[PDB]
Amino acid sequence: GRTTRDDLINGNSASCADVIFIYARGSTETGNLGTLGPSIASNLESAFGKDGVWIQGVGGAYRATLGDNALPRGTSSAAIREMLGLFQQANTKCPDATLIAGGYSQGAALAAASIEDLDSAIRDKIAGTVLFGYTKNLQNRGRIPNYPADRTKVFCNTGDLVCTGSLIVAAPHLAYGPDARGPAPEFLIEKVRAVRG
Repeated sequence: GRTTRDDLINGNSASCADVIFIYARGSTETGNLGTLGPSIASNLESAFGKDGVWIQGVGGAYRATLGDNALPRGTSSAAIREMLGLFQQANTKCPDATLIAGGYSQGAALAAASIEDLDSAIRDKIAGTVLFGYTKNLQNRGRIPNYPADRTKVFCNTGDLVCTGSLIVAAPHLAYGPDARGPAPEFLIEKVRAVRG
């Protein structure tokens, strides 16, 4: 439900959760989780328990500006610094936690760029990443640079024009709710369990 979550920033250091989820919303979306993030979060909480997972939206300098989709990596340098900084804070504050990540639309571009640029030692702790309406899907050949295919799950609907090289929004781009409630959190949980047991 809640469209702003700062569980990593707020969370008591000596009480770190075993799993930390960092999620970037789409352009012009509310809070730091937007439309899809809270659905993924509630499903992660069902699986791990409320105290078993920390939900952290990408807020701060990530303004989710529509025009920033036109920048080279589909988001701004300031946004990338913000999301990089949250991965870094997760790994610093909670070194034993398994990380998971996601993003929608610009937030998918942001997740991909941040993961590309992240220290490999920290990137290895990201067990899985889900991307919805990935604006750099065609350009990046369905991948996140420097990150394995088996840890990536891309949800790109037929007729979602952002997945085939443009920035036009059509109805399929607004139809990721079912994925966010089901297959996306399921994938993330499977990836976490494959590493933690």
